[PDB]
Amino acid sequence: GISRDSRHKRSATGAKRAQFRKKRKFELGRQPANTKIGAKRIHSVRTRGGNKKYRALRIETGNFSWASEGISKKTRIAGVVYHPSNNELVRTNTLTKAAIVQIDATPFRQWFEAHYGQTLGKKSKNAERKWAARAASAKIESSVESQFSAGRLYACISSRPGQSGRCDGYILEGEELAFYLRRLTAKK
Amino acid sequence: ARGPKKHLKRLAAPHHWLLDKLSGCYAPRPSAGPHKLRESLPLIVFLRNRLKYALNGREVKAILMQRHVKVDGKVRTDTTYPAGFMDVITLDATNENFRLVYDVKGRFAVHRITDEEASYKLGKVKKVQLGKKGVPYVVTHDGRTIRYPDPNIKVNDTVKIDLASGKITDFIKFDAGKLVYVTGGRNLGRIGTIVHKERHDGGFDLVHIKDSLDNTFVTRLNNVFVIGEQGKPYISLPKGKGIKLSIAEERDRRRAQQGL
Amino acid sequence: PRAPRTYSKTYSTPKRPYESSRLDAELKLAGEFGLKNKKEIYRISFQLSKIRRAARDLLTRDEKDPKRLFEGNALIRRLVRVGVLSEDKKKLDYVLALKVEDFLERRLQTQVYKLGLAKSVHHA
Amino acid sequence: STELTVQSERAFQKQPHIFNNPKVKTSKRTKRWYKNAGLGFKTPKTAIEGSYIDKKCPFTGLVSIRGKILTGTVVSTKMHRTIVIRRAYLHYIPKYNRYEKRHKNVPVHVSPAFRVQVGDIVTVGQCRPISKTVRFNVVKVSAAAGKANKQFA
RNA sequence: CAAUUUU
RNA sequence: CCGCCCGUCGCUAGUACCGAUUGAAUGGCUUAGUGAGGCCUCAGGAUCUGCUUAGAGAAGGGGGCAACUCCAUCUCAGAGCGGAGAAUUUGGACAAACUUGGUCAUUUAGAGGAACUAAAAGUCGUAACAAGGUUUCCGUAGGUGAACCUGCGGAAGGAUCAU
RNA sequence: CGCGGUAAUUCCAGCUCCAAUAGCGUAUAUUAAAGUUGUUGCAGUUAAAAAGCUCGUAGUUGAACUUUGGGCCCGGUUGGCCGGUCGGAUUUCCAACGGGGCCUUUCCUUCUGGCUAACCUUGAGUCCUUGUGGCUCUUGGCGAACCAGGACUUUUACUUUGAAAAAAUUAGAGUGUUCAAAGCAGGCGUAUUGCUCGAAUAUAUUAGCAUGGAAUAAUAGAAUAGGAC
RNA sequence: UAUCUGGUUGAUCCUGCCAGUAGUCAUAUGCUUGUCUCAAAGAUUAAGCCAUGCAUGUCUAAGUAUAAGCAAUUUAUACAGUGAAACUGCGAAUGGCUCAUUAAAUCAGUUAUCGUUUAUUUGAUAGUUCCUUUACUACAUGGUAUAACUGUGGUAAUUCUAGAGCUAAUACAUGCUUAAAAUCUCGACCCUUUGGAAGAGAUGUAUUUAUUAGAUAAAAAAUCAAUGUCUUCGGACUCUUUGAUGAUUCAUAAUAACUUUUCGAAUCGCAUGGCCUUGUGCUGGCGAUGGUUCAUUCAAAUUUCUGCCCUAUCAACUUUCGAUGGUAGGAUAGUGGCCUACCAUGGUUUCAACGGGUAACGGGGAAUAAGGGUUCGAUUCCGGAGAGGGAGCCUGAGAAACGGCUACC
RNA sequence: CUCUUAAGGUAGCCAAAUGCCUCGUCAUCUAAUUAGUGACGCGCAUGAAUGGAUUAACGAGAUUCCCACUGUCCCUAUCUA
Repeated sequence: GISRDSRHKRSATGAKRAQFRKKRKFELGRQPANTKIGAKRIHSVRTRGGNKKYRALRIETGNFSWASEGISKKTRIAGVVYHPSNNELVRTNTLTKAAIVQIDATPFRQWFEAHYGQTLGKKSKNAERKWAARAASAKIESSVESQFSAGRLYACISSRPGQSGRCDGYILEGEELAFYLRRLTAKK
Repeated sequence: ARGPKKHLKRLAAPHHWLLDKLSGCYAPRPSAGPHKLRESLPLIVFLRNRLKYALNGREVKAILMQRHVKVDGKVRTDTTYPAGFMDVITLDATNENFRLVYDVKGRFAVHRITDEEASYKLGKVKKVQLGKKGVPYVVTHDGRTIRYPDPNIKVNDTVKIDLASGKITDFIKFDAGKLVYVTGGRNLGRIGTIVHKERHDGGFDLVHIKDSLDNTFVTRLNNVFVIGEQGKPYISLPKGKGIKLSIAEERDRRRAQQGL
Repeated sequence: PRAPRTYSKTYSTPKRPYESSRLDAELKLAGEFGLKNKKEIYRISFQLSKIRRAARDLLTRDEKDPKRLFEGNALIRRLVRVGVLSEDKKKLDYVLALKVEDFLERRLQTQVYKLGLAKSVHHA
Repeated sequence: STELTVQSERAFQKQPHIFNNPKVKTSKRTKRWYKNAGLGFKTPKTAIEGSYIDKKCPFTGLVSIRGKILTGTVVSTKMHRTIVIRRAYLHYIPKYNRYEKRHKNVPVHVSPAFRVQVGDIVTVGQCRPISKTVRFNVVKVSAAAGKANKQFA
């Protein structure tokens, strides 16, 4: 029932706009969904024109990718730690974009050891041939291996949770996990 | 508002249908067209305004519901249906066969042709597109789309559809030395064959054009349409021949119909 | 509903009620032709108005002009088709200088009296 | 109007759908996505070596100059990344066979690859409706004024 | 030096 | 010039304006409240309908010599784990409606007050038009039955274009 | 404006006459008449109107000057001396110009290419009227005579042209709707398969768009030279 | 078809008004009325109230026929022609009325979607579905559980309808069956190391994320390394692929994963034919129906520029109830202060912003006329709005619908 | 114009704390109003430094009405010292 055009909302001077022509259907905007955790109640809706979108509630698992290899494996989603705009969804466990989450980190080192074999971090007929081939890049980065030391990883988040259901982000890689920790710790 | 219009009055229709003003009532409007806006014409108004093979309304449906008139082969079960530019409608055999090409003035046509040369269209690309599966097609302008054209040449050029399937049989390049045929506007359907390859680059397109008798008339791109080559033309035309014989020449040329 | 249908006036009264000669110069004409009503003497002047409405504006424009050599050659023909302009003065300037109340003596009240038959125009 | 640690606020400004691989190190390190918009509008080079993001820049953001091209001179500069242009035009009323000159001063989005004082005879394009009222973006500054780096009295 | 009215 | 004409005062019909009432109503915008409904949403789980393990409240009967109860044996299911789910309820958002005031805008009621208009033109005077009998007009001040008068400083539209 | 106070050319009536005509009067707004709202086009001594004078930013209004001339060269429009008659063609040139391109210091952008091209390129070859005089394979070569990219350009005001200004509305061309206001019909034979022209055209401001024009105006480009080349 | 005349005075000239004068496709009234074609008509004030009726329903060759309906009777003992009532399907969002609100709002002209949705019309368009990949059995075809109906109720009510007996599908939820190659993931055998493969899995389409390509102004040696075909065996050379825009992270293909799994005929009509291996063998035409996507069309929604009557006895207006911008989030079909969190303090304006009034819906146009203009347009066409006054909302491709629903007045 | 002792209440204001007749008359206030307020003046007997008229603030000054509050009251009851 929330309108979203500007036949209300006083214009660039200050003129109290003549508001009229009773509100219509091509004008709509719905209640914010506030997706949560708690095992998959993603409730389907109709939309305009003959359409069908996905407003999630209580999701727990979504494929999070690296992606310079493109792994995209399903991971257990655990807890939001920092949202860049709204400091209430960190405390009410809602998630949208850049509400970057700790997850589980375990379905990655089953894949990581599967052809690298570091191991981190304290034989088939071509086992060395499938390990010497994609070798000489066994180091990843200092601050990324040292998060597998605790064994739970910070994923970023990219898909829109309450408009397509799935929260489908990426492994927060690069120096961006040397960026959010400055915005993480400095809440003072 | 609240949805599409579906009723259309007289004295609100296009005037180039040359439709009547004073019957006291509404007008034909087409369905969802294949090709154009109502710069097409319904095939209702073709056979009681210009052909006069009927004389009142639903007797157009009486011929139409009984397999008589073939349009591009198919009977075209919708009684009002757009018969736009270039299209071939055909009746029974022995020379009842037509084609829909503009004259000079603004009427559409009465263009009696044979069953031969009515075995192929001559279209125009609006857009080329390489759609799904990585496989290219093209979009000709009568609503159709044809698959695997004679490839890697053009946008904005003619094509020769062949009334069986897709069938690129002759694409003819957008040349200076050419026979072009402008479709629409105040300069609708004369002929001006070319003069020059303008683009007016960046913003918007326009093409300078000269006629047979050296009256340069200059048109928009969206009106202009290639149809042949100098002296050649593929689709033949009626007795008007595209001159725009003006009124101070209309005065004494019409002095030959009295017989006295 | 229905598309509109036009209807016009066909005369134009003078802006003067009472002049002591034109209310008799009409009757120097009214007995001269046997006309029943001065609506008609306004009606034939309405053409003599609108002919010279149509003729002065074709002449303030130039020689060799794409309406004057079409319509100024065409307007003279339709009124010599009746024959009220003479068969020598086709140059559209004796159309502006057309005779006063000259259209109405080729009304066939007095085109049937010139073939005898009445011994009046009141009989016409 | 900001610089000096471009990622100054609490969200991380970086271009969508671009990425630099953390594996092998080279000298360029950020494949920035730039382009040209057409109508003979050739980009300034300060767009390249600069490291701003600001999603509604015309050469880097996901917009394109689409409609018409206007002109005018700039009045204000006191906002974060927006300025207002000034226009002068003459409306003719046929009752008097005379003119009169009006004005309308629309706002227009600015790109940090440029730089503008007040003055600055400038030309703008048309964009997607990027904000509340500002719908145009400056596309070529043509910085032209008298007494520029010239006063020494 | 001082002077009012004439339906 | 026995010309005209000015004001008060009286006689009659009018028209606006001011007006105590904490005037009144209508419309709009806002102070703080109450807030029906519908939608979303945290819940709830009457009420149905299935499948499976298989007893029982019973035979479904592989035809066995008595078997295993193969089966479902009406429905308690001993269970499971569903699935559709109302009556109500939970927290948002939109919010009709109403009060409360303040502020505007539009119309109206008023006891009464002073103005002006029109007017058989009456009473009191003569102000003006002539040097109108004190030259007339303007600004300001004072006075008085009423025109009017007196100062004061101008101007001639004056009764002088003149030492 | 005035008539009527027992002589009414106005009242009330008769007879006559006059207007307009199946229409006429009355009332109310509004247009012209209104040069009584005035841009084209007003007055400013009591007449109605010039501030008591002066300063003053907007708003208007703003002196003059920069490619003129001169010559060359081409084809167009109108009309001729030309009808020469079957009021139709101009064989030659002329008359008044208007359109375009050169030269006088005076180009009318520049570079990348592919073209293209004129060949003054010309190695040379061809019926004849004498080997770019009528023709051919090819080079330093009469290149934005055509595309698509560059140096990318002081900016406008103004003005011609042009697709653009829905249909009806208006001026209208054509048509024997009986004429007409209308409407877009109709017309011609063979009236026995039988033909056929039709339904235009036009202003339609300003705002946009394209192109031609460079007078009239504004507008910027060098001065401690950081000036183009 | 550019015109003037009576009134101040004893008579004159002149401003100035009053009056006369013609027209109104502009209203009313009065008197009067014989004929032909063309017809405006409860706009004005009361967007004030309404008795009564009518104004939106629909079926083919093609969705279901147990009507104890109607004819039938000979091609149909599965009906075999229709066809009430009905369930599906579509439409009822169009048309029609009126002009109250509404003065940069609507609207007129001109643009944009590289910022979006689309039932319908027309054209392109599906061998990759199994998850114990021979137990997954119907693919020679599986299950509803409800109608209409049949019979019994209440209430006076109305287009209210109850438990019970059955029942269909293009309604519902399911569920399979068809050609080979190609690469990738593993690894039975390598035990040799310059290599091969049994077998197993995916392989269509949609979804959403992250990533890759989608190139194109001249040339040449040297460097180090993976480094090849052939072998004159030092040696020649790997021929290198590109659609469009003025412009894109564009179309498109690819990598890696998902999905309460998106789709991939369990549908009807007519004619009955072709190989003999005479068997429900195998193979076929022509016609509707619905689908996913890309187009088109009918649209809709936004948005650029410029244009609207009077008033200063309205000069400052708008922001703690977003006013002006930015970074993020949501929400939107779709861009955006649309909404939120925060950060900054803007924006408009004597060229008339803000405010007030309209006996203002805007435009196409009307009347009148020498030219310039004035005053109108409720309304025959285009667009907008409302259905007593405000709000909500289901279905639907399309509605804040009102001859649809709910609440309040 | 006149009389009494000389002059005859001008500006203003009022049933006012000054009006006997009087609970004057009109309006508004109220359900009802000898109260209150605003007007009328021929005022027994107001009225000009015996000062007249209007006043912002300040009244433990005197009055009337409204809102909030409440055992003053309907209707009394209970407890403590």
